[PDB]
Amino acid sequence: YNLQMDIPHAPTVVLTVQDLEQMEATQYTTMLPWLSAPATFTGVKLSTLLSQQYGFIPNRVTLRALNDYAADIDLSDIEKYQPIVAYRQDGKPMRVRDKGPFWLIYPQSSFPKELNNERYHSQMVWQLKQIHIA
Ligand code: NA
Repeated sequence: YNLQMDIPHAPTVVLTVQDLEQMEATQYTTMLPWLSAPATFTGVKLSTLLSQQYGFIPNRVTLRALNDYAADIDLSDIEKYQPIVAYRQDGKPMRVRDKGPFWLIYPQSSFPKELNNERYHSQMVWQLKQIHIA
């Protein structure tokens, strides 16, 4: 249950949950449609993860889940809202058969009108296992 990142002119990198824990941590507290109460997520900013593995922030990346659901994320949204690849919810790891080990989280509660809609909910890929340039 790792995170495969496809790199254009370099080998595909396989990141573990430990690899993300060793990167700069960001925490967001937010409500989301799948939660019973707001939760605090700990993760690495997608911008940080992409720059450290691609050496730049691409125009658009595709995130793919365990079940092959795929969603695209745009540079503008990465810059404006700074979503995180979460690896911890309320300080605990997320079970891999539920939404773990990785879940793309936007800080919905910090930008309610912009983010609380299906346009952004559909980008919050849980059981995240692959990233590639779109
Ligand atoms: Na969508």
